[PDB]
Amino acid sequence: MISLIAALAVDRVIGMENAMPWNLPADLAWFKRNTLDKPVIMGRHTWESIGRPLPGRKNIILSSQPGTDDRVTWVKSVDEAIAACGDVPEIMVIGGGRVYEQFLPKAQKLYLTHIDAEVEGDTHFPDYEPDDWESVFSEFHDADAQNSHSYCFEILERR
Ligand SMILES: NC(=O)C1=CN([C@@H]2O[C@H](COP(=O)(O)OP(=O)(O)OC[C@H]3O[C@@H](n4cnc5c(N)ncnc54)[C@H](OP(=O)(O)O)[C@@H]3O)[C@@H](O)[C@H]2O)C=CC1
Ligand SMILES: C[C@H]1CCc2c(N)nc(N)nc2C1
Ligand SMILES: [Ca+2]
Ligand SMILES: [Ca+2]
Ligand SMILES: [Cl-]
Repeated sequence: MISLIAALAVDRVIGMENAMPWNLPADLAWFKRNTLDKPVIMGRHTWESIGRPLPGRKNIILSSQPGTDDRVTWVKSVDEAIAACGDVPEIMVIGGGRVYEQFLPKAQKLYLTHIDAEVEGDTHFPDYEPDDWESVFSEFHDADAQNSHSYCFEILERR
């Protein structure tokens, strides 16, 4: 099973100048709980954006060029990335926009954080067909002293 996990601001904006411009510790905890002990696939720009390996997860980086860090696994295609995960119950695709576009048709599950934030970005999550996905989990949260926006954690399953 292939899953995508992403935090979406308004208009499906997911990034700006290689950053995710919002401060939501509750999203980092959600991201951590849903990806720990599962292989994570990311594009080279997301690898550079995160800046270091994610502990407790096999890190697989997509790049058309050779790798530049042996603390992680480097791959040159979507099928090679999936193969490098091995026989596991769930693969987590963690970004960015270009990597999401390629794995979306292969994915069975979406873990989305809908953030009520206005962000002028340069990266978007794919324009997924709403008819093809069913909501199986939704939990809304109002902003608090630690999280500057209201946000909703949603899990979608391919119909
Ligand atoms: N809000 C959220 O949940 C998240 C947001 N982001 C944001 O997304 C942005 C990064 O996204 P984006 O710019 O689209 O870049 P990506 O992170 O998707 O990386 C794209 C790079 O990955 C490599 N790649 C992708 N597909 C393949 C393939 N099939 N075969 C070989 N190599 C491949 C290429 O590297 P090369 O050029 O070396 O060939 C390409 O340039 C940042 O702003 C980041 O902050 C990222 C993760 C989560
Ligand atoms: C630290 C970043 C890493 C990538 C990521 C993602 N793919 N999905 C969600 N909901 N949050 C994050 C936080
Ligand atoms: Ca193979
Ligand atoms: Ca807001
Ligand atoms: Cl984490």
